[PDB]
Amino acid sequence: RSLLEGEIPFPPTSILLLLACIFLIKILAASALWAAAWHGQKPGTH
Repeated sequence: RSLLEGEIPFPPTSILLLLACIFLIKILAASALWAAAWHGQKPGTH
């Protein structure tokens, strides 16, 4: 008896997913650039 799993989500939803995406890429990107620069910006060793 777990009716909580058989209920449909309210028809609104998709816009919420878009908000998640903006949060996601914003983190994964900013952290990465901050790292490589913090060691050396534009490293040489060509």
